[PDB]
Amino acid sequence: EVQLQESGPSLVKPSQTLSLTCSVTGDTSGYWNWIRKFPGNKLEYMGYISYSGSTYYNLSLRSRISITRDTSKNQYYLQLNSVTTEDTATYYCALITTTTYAMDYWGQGTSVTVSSAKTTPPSVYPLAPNSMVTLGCLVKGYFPEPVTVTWNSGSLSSGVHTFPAVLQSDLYTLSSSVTVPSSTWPSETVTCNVAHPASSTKVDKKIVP
Amino acid sequence: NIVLTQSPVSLAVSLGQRATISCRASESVDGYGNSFLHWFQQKPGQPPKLLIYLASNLNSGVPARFSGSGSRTDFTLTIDPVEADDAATYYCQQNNVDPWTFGGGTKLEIKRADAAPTVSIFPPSSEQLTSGGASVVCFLNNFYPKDINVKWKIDGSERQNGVLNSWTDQDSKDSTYSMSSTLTLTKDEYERHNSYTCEATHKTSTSPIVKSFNR
Amino acid sequence: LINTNGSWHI
Repeated sequence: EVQLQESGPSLVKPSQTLSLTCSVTGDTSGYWNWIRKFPGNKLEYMGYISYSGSTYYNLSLRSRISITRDTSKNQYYLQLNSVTTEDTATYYCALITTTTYAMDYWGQGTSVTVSSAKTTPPSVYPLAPNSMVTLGCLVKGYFPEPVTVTWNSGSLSSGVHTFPAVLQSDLYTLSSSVTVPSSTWPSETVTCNVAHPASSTKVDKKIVP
Repeated sequence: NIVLTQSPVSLAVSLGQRATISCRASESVDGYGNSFLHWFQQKPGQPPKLLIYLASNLNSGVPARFSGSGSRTDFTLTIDPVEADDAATYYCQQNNVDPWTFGGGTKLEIKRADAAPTVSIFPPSSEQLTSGGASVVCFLNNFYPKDINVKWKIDGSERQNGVLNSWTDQDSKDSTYSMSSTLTLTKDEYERHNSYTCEATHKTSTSPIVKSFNR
Repeated sequence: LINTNGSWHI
């Protein structure tokens, strides 16, 4: 149970340096990697820094890339210069051990958008309406991706559909549905939560009838 | 450079069948009596999870239902038997030849008993209106197969001047899909009409599922 | 095994 976790800004401007960090918890042993997934889903291998300080970079990036570590903050770092829009992706850190010679353990990944538009927090709207009642939250007008949607701060998790977002007007909208017992709503309250990392904004909206 | 070719891009299997996935390197990925060919499963919102490492060793923590083989240039993954849990994309990945690369992935769909969608339709909130703005949402939940159709009647006449749609990937537990048609206009262009409808033209019934309201 | 420039060797 080594755990890895990426952090860094989720928005970068064209021609600047994107910097990301991967914190490792649960253990100079192996190969520490960066990988990304493009918005159209293809994965590309970025590079490592081994236990020895040695690096290996994909030659398609070798001119703009730098991976370093600080073995006493238990952290390692990606730096990618002169970014364009083609550098938009979810970034992952993952480890390779000689037990498997494979990318064994992976971070949750973090989303980075190269773009010159401004960070826009979202507007969140209640979607008020049998044996089952379906409610909703519309999340309109934010940039960049991502948004995370939960219900009753996580506690209510089944019967949820959170829809892939969509871009119009230079801005994203996404909806989310939840289906509960007819009998205990509106009797027992339902609240969508909405976190927008890039503006660092959390909205809980109550769904009143 | 080395390319990994995965086939098919997508593939549908019944609950209990055998799935079989192909990865071909344009040149060998072998060294020192090993194959540096690896397989991963990826669900959305999740990172890749390791399944098979070094061609045919099943990763610790992973159900013996998963297995793979191949050598040199020609590699395959097999899931047997299939569970609903396995609705996902699958990647191969080579780490012994510069540049390291992944296959372009294969998506697995699970086959199931047909299901009618559960439709609900939704007024522009009295918040979206207060700030000036007006969206109509239609949820088309939990249906199979993946093919569906949604038309928007504005007083009995079709609308395409602001429709925004979105499908989910297959549910890992019930193997249904869900969808989401949204309709955006101002506080006014919305108060200029009264009759709003979304038309669920799916397989499971010979006639549409209409859902409606009036402003 | 150890990896230099993306190949595993002894």
